[PDB]
Amino acid sequence: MSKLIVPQWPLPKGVAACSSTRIGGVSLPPYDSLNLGAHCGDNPDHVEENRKRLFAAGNLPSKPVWLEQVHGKDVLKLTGEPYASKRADASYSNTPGTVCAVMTADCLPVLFCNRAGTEVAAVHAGWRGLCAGVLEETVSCFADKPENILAWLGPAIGPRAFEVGAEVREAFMAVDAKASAAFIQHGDKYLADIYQLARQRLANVGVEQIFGGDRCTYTENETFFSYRRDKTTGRMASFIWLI
Amino acid sequence: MSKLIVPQWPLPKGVAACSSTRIGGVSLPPYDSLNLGAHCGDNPDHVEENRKRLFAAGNLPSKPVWLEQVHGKDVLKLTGEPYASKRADASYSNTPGTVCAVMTADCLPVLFCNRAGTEVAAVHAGWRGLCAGVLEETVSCFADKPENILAWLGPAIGPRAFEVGAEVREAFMAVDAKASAAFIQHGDKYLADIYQLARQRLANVGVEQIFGGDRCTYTENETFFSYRRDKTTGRMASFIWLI
Ligand SMILES: [Zn+2]
Ligand SMILES: [Zn+2]
Repeated sequence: MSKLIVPQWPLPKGVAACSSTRIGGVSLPPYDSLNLGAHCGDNPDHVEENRKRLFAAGNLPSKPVWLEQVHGKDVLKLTGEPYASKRADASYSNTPGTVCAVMTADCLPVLFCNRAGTEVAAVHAGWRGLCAGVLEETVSCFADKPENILAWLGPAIGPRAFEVGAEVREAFMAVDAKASAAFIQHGDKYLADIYQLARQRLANVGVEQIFGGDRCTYTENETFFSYRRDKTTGRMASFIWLI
Repeated sequence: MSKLIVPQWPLPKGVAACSSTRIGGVSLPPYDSLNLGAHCGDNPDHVEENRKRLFAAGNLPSKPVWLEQVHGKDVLKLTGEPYASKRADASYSNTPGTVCAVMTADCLPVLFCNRAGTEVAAVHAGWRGLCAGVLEETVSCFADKPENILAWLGPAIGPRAFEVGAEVREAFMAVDAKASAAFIQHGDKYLADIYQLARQRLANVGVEQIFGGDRCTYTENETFFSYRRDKTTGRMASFIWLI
C-alpha cells in the first residue's frame, strides 16, 4: 500500500521519476511508515524493508546512488559505480538504468531532465546550497540547452512554515536582490518561499519549464516527514533516471 | 456576530472557557467569517480582526499563548514568557490571567481544569499525539488528582467522517486492544471515534468527569472549518483560563 507521488509534467518517453511519502512502510514512530533514511535513528532492518518496498513500487531499474548530502552545492556525475567521494547534494546522469536520488525531509527536492530524455539530474536544495547556486551548477552539467530542460519541484516545507532568520533573507538578496519577493515578514523573521526562490534562479538560467511546488512537508503531516516539525523523524526521497 | 460555543460542563468558580466557530468573522472564502489561524494563507488583517472580535466575545483577560502545534504530544507549562521553546500541542497554567489556547480544524480540542478552579489546560490532540498519549501527559501536569479533573471535548471530525487507514487502528490497538471499539470498517479503512479514544485514555488515568464530544467539524460545515473537508480553510480555537 506504498503511496508514491508521480511528478505532474510532460515526462519524456525514456524518463521515469518518483517521489516518496511517509506511507506504506514498516517503521514505527517517530519514523512511522516509509522511512528511507539510514541516519536518523530508525530500526536498520525496517529502513531496508522500506527501501526494498519503494524500489519495487517505483520500478527502479537498479539501486539509487545515494549521495553523502552535506547541504553544499556540489553535483556528482554518475559516470560509474567506482567513485571516490559521493559527498555532494546533487547527481547527474546520462546513463540508462542509473538512478539519481536525493534524500529529504523539508529541503527542496528538484528533478531535472531534457525533453529528448537523454539526461537526468536530481538535487537536494536546502537554503544554503540553493543560495550558493546548486541548481545553477546542476543545470550547467547538462549538455542540452536550458530551453530544453524540465524542472520538477518536489515536496518541501512551504511558504507558510519555512520560517527563517534575517540573515537567510539578506544572504539571498546579496546575490539577486529580486529574492526580496520570496520573503514575507513574520516577527523578527520571515516566511520564505523556497519554490519562488528556485524559480528565480531557474529563470536566471533559462529553464522556462517548471512544475510541482504545490506541497508542504510541514503542513501535510499525514503524508510527509518534516525535520522542522518533528526534529527526530523519517526521510522521503525523490528519484529520476533514464529508462 | 462571533457566535461563541460555551462548554456545557460544571464550570468552576475562577475558571472561564470558550471555543470558536467559523461564523461572525471578517474573512472571505475559503475561510469565510472567523478564521483564527495565521498560517493558512488568509489575509492577516482579517485574521487580526477575527482574533480581536473573539477575544472580546470570549472576554479573555489577555491574548492567548499560541503554541507551535506540531502534532506531537508535548505539554508546555506557562509560568513565564521567556520560554525555551513554544513547540507543543498542549499547555497548562495555574497562573490567573494566562490564556491556554489550541488552534484546530478537525483535530480533537480538549480543555482541562480542576474542580477547585486553580488549574487549567488546553490540548490539541491529533491522532498521533493522542495515540502517543498527549492527554495522559497533560493530566500528569496537574498537581490535583484526576478525580477532581474536568475534561471537555471540543468540536472535532466525528465518527462518521474521520476515516483512517489500517495503520491508525493498529497503532491504537497496539497501545490498548480496547481501542478496537472506536473503529468501524469502511472499505479498506475504518471510521474512528476520536472522542471514544479520548475517553478511554482519560479513563485509564482516572478522569471520571468528561463532557462534550457531540459535535463534528466535518459534518456541520456551516459552523466549523474542516481540514479533511476543505483543503485550504480557516481554523477555530478553544480557550480556557483562570480568572
Ligand atoms: Zn536538507
Ligand atoms: Zn491538528
